Amino acid sequence: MNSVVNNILKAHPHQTKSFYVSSPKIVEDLIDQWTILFPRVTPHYAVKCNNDEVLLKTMCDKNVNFDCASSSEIKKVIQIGVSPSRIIFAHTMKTIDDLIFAKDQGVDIATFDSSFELDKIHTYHPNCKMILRIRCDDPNATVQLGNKFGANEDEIRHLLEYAKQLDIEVIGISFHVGSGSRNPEAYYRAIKSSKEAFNEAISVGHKPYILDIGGGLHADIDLSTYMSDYINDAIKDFFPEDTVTIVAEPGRFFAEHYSVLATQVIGKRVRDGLYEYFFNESTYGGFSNVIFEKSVPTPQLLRDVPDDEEYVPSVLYGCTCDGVDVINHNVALPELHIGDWVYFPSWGAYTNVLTTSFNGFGEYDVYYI
Amino acid sequence: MNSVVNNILKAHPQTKSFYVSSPKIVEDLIDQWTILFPRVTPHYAVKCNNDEVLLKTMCDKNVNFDCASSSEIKKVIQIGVSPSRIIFAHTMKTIDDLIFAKDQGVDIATFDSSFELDKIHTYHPNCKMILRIRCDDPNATVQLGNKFGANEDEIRHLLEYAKQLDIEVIGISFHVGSGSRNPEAYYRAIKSSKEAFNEAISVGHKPYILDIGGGLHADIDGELSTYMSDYINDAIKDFFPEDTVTIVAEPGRFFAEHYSVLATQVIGKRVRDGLYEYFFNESTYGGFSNVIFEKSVPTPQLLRDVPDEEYVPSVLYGCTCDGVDVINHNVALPELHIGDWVYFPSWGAYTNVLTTSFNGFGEYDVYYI
Ligand SMILES: Cc1ncc(COP(=O)(O)O)c(CNCCCCNC(=N)N)c1O
Ligand SMILES: Cc1ncc(COP(=O)(O)O)c(CNCCCCNC(=N)N)c1O
Repeated sequence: MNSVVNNILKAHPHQTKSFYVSSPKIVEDLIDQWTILFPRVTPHYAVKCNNDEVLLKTMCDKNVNFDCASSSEIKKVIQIGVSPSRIIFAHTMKTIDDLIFAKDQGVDIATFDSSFELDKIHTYHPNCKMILRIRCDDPNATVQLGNKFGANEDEIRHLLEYAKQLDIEVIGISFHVGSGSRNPEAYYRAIKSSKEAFNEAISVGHKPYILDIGGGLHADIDLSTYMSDYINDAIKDFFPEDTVTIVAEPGRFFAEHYSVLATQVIGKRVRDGLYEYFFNESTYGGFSNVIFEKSVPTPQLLRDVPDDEEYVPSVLYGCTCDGVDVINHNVALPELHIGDWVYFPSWGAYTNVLTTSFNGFGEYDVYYI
Repeated sequence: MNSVVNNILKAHPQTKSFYVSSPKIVEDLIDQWTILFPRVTPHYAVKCNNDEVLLKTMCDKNVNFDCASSSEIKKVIQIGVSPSRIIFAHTMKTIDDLIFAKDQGVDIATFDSSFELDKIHTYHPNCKMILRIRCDDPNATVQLGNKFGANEDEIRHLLEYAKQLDIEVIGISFHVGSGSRNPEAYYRAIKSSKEAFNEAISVGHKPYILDIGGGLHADIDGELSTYMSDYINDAIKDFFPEDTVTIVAEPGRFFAEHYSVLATQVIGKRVRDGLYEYFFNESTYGGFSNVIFEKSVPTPQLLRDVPDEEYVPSVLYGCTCDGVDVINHNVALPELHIGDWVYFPSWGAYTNVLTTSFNGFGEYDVYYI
């Protein structure tokens, strides 16, 4: 990667904007790994994590399906050439106009966690196949989702009965333990709770057949099987039947390693032995994960330094006016100079999708390799 | 405002959330600025709200501009504003933005580092420089001191370095922090600015500008409070009484805050054990980033008329799949229904400028009144 980025810089000597270097082949290999790690689980890629059109086309061609959060994401996927039959509208709160659009296009599998959402379905998309999302938290997940989404255990039966009353077909149960989960027991407990909800749905008179284990998984490479082995044990313990279809909604598993982000030192200040640098990127650009996921990322220098190069205490600032916009508060690095380029590895998940134009910055290029 | 917004809805039988923006309000505030600060020329901080009608209103009312980047300079230049009315008030500017500023005739900028002076000498040697010193309001909403502004112990060195490079230092600036209600902070900052001003004279510069930065609110109770302006003017009298000194400021929120209201619709609802949870077609990743970055706890105004009606405990959620995305965790309101519109007053400062398209949301309209 150090070589590739350096070659891009030499081939494009007038490069000024920060730039993503994205590799479809990385994602292809990871899709193949998913197939091996989770042989029973059909991935519905969470478009919200990274909606890069080459990434989505790569997914499409590898027979990966899609989790869309809005009508805009549905449109993106359809424009790639994917059948709307391959989309789960996996957001429990959908606008009436988005529901009408989904019905029209052929997106007819969606999630819910409220009676009012069932009312909307009844009126606007009456034959949409529904998946009840239940709350099952991983308390150690990086981004918590439980307060806002998912039915509590005590309303499961009521919601299923209400769906039955409105002639709404409930076809399965989903959960999301939280974004950025490394807790295998959380998935085990979630899958157990899902079987209990599945059994309530059957009791009410539904004929469910889908388990949706949501997202949260990292592709941790040292590729580790701690998460997958235990998830598969839970699938075996609670959903052994070949009549059940299992799906997932991974975002970061595929998107994380898709891209690196290259950025240039544009300003510098050295005070009492502390080396402060300003980059043509920011927490309002590609680095929102510093704010929302507590990321503390270390860059790779593109300039070669000797093995014995002295590291100095460094502060990596974003380019905006704001004091909150600090990429890394403290990191030991070789001394950098205005004009040096660095890159941040594994910068494809919840990075480019969260860009703003705050302060008039936020621009970037994308190179595919 | 309630009838105005209802009128827009009746006139546009409208799906997206929308800003209702009033140039008159800003024109009136400009007239008030001239009364509150008769000696201070405002350079509006474009970053706060870059709406084109707002910028044109500023232009026509003889207000100047504080631009943070080349993109922002472009926005101002393209509406016919003389480059002489722009200060490039960012202490860390890319070489290519300086090149651009030089091309456009933007010939005044701030700095707080020796490396910045190196860049100026090489790329914009005619640029007149304003030294930004660090002077904090510890009670300001958004702190800036950590990241920007020269420390007291380096002021003389920085001025001597500019002199060695044949760079003209024409003044001193500070920013106590964004969202300041501490008059003492400004008094001390202006006192410190006069000390720096005298150091500049001692070194051989001929400074003539004091730039008091931004931070101020237009706090109204239909009369604007002078709690800040009176003491700022007192400090000006004490430390910069000379008519040979030009005083400027870089206000953002003072003019932008009250420029707009943001209307948004209830798109989802869930009532659980007496708690009323609502989902809106807006989010903290759309126009409500101030909930995250400024710890805003905004209360909406209902557009539907209610009888002098029981209030219930309500939670206002944003439309994204993130658990962080909560507009207001707890607010007492009359019961709302899917389809109800509400609006949020004084929603013009750091609101529309910070929109993302995360989850495929973030779209909005703008109506001018
Ligand atoms: C329904 C659904 N499916 C799949 C995923 C996928 O989760 P992942 O960890 O990528 O596999 C998510 C992500 N939940 C909001 C995550 C916000 C993260 N916000 C942020 N600013 N980084 C989701 O809501
Ligand atoms: C040089 C300069 N001038 C004027 C202003 C104007 O400040 P105001 O309070 O609007 O008058 C600012 C705002 N400082 C970064 C503001 C980040 C706020 N961030 C956020 N997420 N809201 C600034 O940096």
